[PDB]
Amino acid sequence: MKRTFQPSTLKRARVHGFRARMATKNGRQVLSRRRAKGRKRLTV
Amino acid sequence: MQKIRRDDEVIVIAGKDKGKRGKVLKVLADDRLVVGGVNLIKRHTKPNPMLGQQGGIVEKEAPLHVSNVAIFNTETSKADRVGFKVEDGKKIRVFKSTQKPVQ
RNA sequence: GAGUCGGCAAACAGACUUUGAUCCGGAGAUCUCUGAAUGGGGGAACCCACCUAGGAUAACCUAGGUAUCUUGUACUGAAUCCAUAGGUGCAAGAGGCGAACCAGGGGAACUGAAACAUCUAAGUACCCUGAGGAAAAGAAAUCAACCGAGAUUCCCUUAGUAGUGGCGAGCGAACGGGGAUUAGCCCUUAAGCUAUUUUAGCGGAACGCUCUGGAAAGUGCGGCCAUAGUGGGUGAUAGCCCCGUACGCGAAAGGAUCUUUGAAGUGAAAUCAAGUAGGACGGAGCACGAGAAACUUUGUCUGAACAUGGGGGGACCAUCCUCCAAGGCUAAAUACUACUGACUGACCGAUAGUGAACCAGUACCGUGAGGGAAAGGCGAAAAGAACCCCGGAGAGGGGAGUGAAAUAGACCUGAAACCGUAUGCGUACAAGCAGUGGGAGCCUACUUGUUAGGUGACUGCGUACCUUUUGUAU
RNA sequence: AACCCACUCCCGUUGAAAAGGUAGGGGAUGACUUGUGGAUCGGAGUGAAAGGCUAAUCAAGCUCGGAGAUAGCUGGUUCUC
RNA sequence: AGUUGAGAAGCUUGCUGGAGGUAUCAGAAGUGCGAAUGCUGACAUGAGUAACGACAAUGGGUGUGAAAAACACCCACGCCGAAAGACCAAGGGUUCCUGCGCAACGUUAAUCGACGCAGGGUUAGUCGGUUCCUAAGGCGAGGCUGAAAAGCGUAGUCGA
Repeated sequence: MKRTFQPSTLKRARVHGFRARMATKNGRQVLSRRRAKGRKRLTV
Repeated sequence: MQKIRRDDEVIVIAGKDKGKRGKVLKVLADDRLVVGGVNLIKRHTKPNPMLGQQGGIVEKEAPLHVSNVAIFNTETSKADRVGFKVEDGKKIRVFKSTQKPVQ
């Protein structure tokens, strides 16, 4: 039956994208923390 | 600058073939020297592809370390350390036993 | 200064020799799109543009400009007569990121108290805002007792002492001594001033025969160096084979640090103090939980004397002592390490040491924040197996060759559990923690039988180990 | 009848499936079903109300810090005489 | 394997191994495992046992090949046909097509493949996007409000 994940690219970018994280103040701290660990991606 | 150049004539100390008078062909960058005539190796190689041949066993020289050969003197006819004690326009390679410049 | 075209790794094509080719250091030029991202927008690495001066053919290209806020500065001018708001044009600055350090704003709970409300934990964790290479603090309305000491900051004692505390758990000073460091000055505002090292390099001393070995640095036998003899690495153990190790020279050019020096700030450099001191309720900070509670603070409400005054000396009062509050400025001793460089280890040696010696914050697991592994070693050197035979024209083997050695063959050593193949002896009428005491026979060796080893028919006694418990074969 | 839902029996339970299947059932022009896009969040939302749902987790999620929380309670504690 | 001590343990040798080892006596300890439903790799018993994923059926021939129940072609049977057929939207990301292969994968074998290596292959004034305009909703110069972060919102400019 209906599993709990139905994919879409327009909903993914507006919630978890870069311009969404960079807009707020918590999200810019999510960027610096995830960058300074050294991850390859930063924008899932 | 380096004791041993391409165009020399040396002798081999402390190897398979010690005392063999030789002459340097190729100097590698990991202090290993291909001396012309000594340290012979034989390579089982397949006959070459794409319109080539090799057949079988073909000799060549395997390099040896730079701390094994030395510059040969031809005035005592034995191995001699070299040096750069003459520098007036250029560092001249000079034997330390006789203070005479190499050629 | 003679080889070179980065690393994981072959065959092509070529550049310069004796110097500027690789290669190392200084300075410049280019520097696509994203990102504070800043011409307007966006789903980060995309779309649509204007303006100006030039060039270009019904289709464009160069070159700059074009964000908001602060300050200033022009021009401009609403209701409104004046003239402020407001609007444009220009100049200068800021914005973002970074491990810890410092000062402020806000500030928990678990837990202790063998429960728990005061109290502890604790003004600690965390969250914001500033600034600096340090910050803050500092030049007496301070402490001492009738003796005196003269800024602050930091370490050692006074002392776990006086105090404080459901007088419980606990929290805890100062005075005085010893040290480190050794300056004081005054108006942002009456009337202000606020010469050496460093990034590149270069020279750098002293050994010969003889054995064994695949290979000598080792066995022998002698000599030499020394301001450099416990380094690295070379076919095995090297002061004298190779790179290095003690001193000097520096350096076109930059950098920094002390100087002269330039401006300006670094700033040497004048007074002083009104809604101020005090007061009354309400809170904080003082070691100090309304306590006889001094003192500093400020949210509400009030309010002085003019340095003939003032305020301090732990309720309070008289006498003595000691300092000038309501304006400012300051080096040094001090705290810290994301980043370097040397060095050092009674530190680790691939289940240790970083999560990470290996292409690791990767693979993978998550819608996300986030979590997060496993993975080293052939040889001195690829000399990495030409050639033959079986096989699917393969996989895998059997030779042959290299090598000191292939049971070092794509890999040092190579154990245990687990699985096999040979050889010996015992087991198809015999009941159980599978062993122990006696013991026939057979086997293989040695003098040949106690010289020893391996099996064990038969037979007597025999209900594993740990933990909990008054006791467990249980 | 499509379509949405889940009343009964049997099979399945190491399932084909971390909730299905084959037979039968109820609504089926509306207090309907549904596609795309948005809004509401942790002592806080939503709820024709069952303490139900909020990413297979819910009498108060998930993750990182305080934090090696506290345990008069269980389990274990290694060579000889 | 032998041998020596009350014991922890010591000592001498046969083979493998191929470069390091430590009398003696003192120090410094990450100093000795069978057990924690201990932790991480290896290997067992169950056991060559259950299963091999819908009860829409396949049977011959010819071919290739080292080898055909499953591959290709042929002939004949079956099954869906308001889907087991065609096509747009999401989503995926080269799975499409052709040479070469078959160790691994595919619940068996494979000469076959959505599997390996090497090439190839998507053509727009009109079809969908972008460009123009807006709904819910978002952000929001100036502006009010707030310890700080920030909250709300006018002009405006994004959002099918």
